[PDB]
Amino acid sequence: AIELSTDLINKFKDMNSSGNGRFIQATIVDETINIKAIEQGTSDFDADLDLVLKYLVEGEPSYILFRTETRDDITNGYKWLLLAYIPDRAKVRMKMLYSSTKARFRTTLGGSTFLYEIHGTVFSDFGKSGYEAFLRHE
Amino acid sequence: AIELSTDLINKFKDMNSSGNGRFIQATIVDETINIKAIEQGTSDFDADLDLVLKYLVEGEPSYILFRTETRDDITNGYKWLLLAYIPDRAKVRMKMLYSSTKARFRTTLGGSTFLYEIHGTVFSDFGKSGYEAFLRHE
Repeated sequence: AIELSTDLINKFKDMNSSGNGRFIQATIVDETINIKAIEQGTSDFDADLDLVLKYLVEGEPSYILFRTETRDDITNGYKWLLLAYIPDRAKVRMKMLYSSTKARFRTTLGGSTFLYEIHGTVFSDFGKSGYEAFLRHE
Repeated sequence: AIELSTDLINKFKDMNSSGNGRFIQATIVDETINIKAIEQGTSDFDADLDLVLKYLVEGEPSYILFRTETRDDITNGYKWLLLAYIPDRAKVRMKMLYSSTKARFRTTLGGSTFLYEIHGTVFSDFGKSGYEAFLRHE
């Protein structure tokens, strides 16, 4: 199966333990999930949700590991959101690979890590508006 | 929670109401944010941004509450910058403490206080050149 890259695990654990950034965008490259981009963000979780919209590329699946304001006692870090942008027009092989590989985050980083896993197919499924819409139906 | 010291609150409110002084450097000691240093500065906001580089200590996290010349109608005072110097070589515990505590300033001093929150990890993220770099990235 596709595994998280060592670099992605290291950067995640660093951001989780240090609280010193907001999100990591990752894509499947070669045999691994690799860092695509890192957003420092701010102390404002709500404002930072909208920064995701600047990193998504229409029609290209990507993951965003988005740090919440809730601490995780188990890891002495934070709870996260797993945002999976898997647009419907992506080829079936790529949609199946991104959909099936979602589970690798909790298995690799720990079951306490993710408060929510949010599957979206359009940019408007994300940002602050998209998050509030997800919460209304979770 | 981590709370601002009474001395820090009072000095901030005095500088906000009088315009007497340019910035306060603050550090977290016990569970309190304390004054580390005060810079009187000048009438030149732009030039005074470089004075921050004289107070940062390489590898030691600190905050700078930096008074702008922009009016805050809400407080009959000024808009401020929250500069957070959180270098990567700081202990994970200290990076987490300084990262997680950023929001305490707006919560305590008032939501209208800060024009911008600027996170940096190296001296070149600050000064006049670092502020211009922040503004250019918007």
